[PDB]
Amino acid sequence: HWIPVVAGFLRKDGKILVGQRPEAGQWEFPGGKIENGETPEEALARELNEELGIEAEVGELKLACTHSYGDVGILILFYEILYWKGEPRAKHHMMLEWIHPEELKHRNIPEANRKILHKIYKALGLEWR
Amino acid sequence: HWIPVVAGFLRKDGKILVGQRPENNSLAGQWEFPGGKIENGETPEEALARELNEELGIEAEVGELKLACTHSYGDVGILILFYEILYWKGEPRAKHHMMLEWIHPEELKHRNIPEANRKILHKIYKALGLEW
Ligand SMILES: Nc1nc2c(ncn2[C@H]2C[C@H](O)[C@@H](COP(=O)(O)OP(=O)(O)OP(=O)(O)O)O2)c(=O)[nH]1
Ligand SMILES: Nc1nc2c(ncn2[C@H]2C[C@H](O)[C@@H](COP(=O)(O)OP(=O)(O)OP(=O)(O)O)O2)c(=O)[nH]1
Repeated sequence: HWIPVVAGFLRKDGKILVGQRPEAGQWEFPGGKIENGETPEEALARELNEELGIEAEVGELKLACTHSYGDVGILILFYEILYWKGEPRAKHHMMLEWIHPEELKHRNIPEANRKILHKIYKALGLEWR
Repeated sequence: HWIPVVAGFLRKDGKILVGQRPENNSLAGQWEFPGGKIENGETPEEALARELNEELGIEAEVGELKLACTHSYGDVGILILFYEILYWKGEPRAKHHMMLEWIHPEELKHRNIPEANRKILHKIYKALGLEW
C-alpha cells in the first residue's frame, strides 16, 4: 500500500523554500499527494498553487525515494521548479521560509528527507561537505 | 490505491533491452523494459537491482533516475520510475520474459508496449539521448 508524493525545489538567490507543517511541526518541501488521474507534474503544479498561490511550471525530475511509517509506504518524487508567476504566500503551512540549504542539516525534516539529505544536496547542485 | 514500479534502460551499441511479457495469464504479448514492483521496505534502486537479477540474471548497478509517469486502469494506479542502467555483470538471459531483444530504440514506435510507455514515448526518447 503506497502513497506517491510530489515535492518541489524552488530557489531564491541560493536559498530554498521549505514550509512548516500545520497539524507535524516538521519542515518540508512544498507539494502533496498525486490524486487519481493526474501525472506527477499536474499533481505538483496543483499542490504548489493551492499551498503557495503561485502558477508554477514543473521542471526536471531530480530524485525519488521511499519511506515506511508502519504499514504506510510513501514514495516521494522531487522536481526542480525554475519558473512560476507571483510570490509564494503561506496558504497552508503556518510558516514559509527561504533558508540556506546548509540549514537543512539542523532543521527538523521528514525522516524520508533526512535519510537522503546528501542526494538532495547534489540534486540542488551542492556538495555534502 | 497505487503501485510503484521500477524499470531500467540497458543499452548495447545504441540498441535497448526490452522483454516480452510472459505469454501467460498475465497482461501479456507486450514488450516492456526490464523491472518490476517495489516491495515494502526497499528503495527504488534495491527493487530494481533485485528485479534485474531475477528477470535477467545480471548484477546491475542502478544509475541516474530519468523519468516518472503515472497511468490509470480506472481503479488501478501505476507509477513508473525509469532508471539508466549503465553498469552490470554478465549478459542478460531470458529468465522471466518469454523473449528478450536488443532493438533499435526507433522500433518502439511500432512495438506493442504498455500504454503507460506509449503516452510518454517522446519523453523516453529524450531520456535515452535521442530525438522523437
Ligand atoms: N509535500 C511533502 N510531503 C512529504 C515530504 N516528505 C514526506 N512527505 C509525506 C508526508 C505526508 O504523508 C505526505 C504528504 O501529504 P499531505 O500532508 O500533503 O496530504 P494532506 O495534508 O491532505 O494529509 P491527509 O491525507 O489529509 O492526512 O508526504 C516532503 O518533503 N514534502
Ligand atoms: N517493468 C515494467 N513494468 C511496467 C512497464 N510498463 C508498465 N508496467 C507495469 C505493468 C505491471 O502492472 C507492473 C509490473 O509488474 P510485474 O510484471 O513485475 O509483476 P508480476 O510479475 O508479479 O505480474 P503481475 O503484475 O502480478 O500480473 O508495471 C514497463 O515498461 N516495465
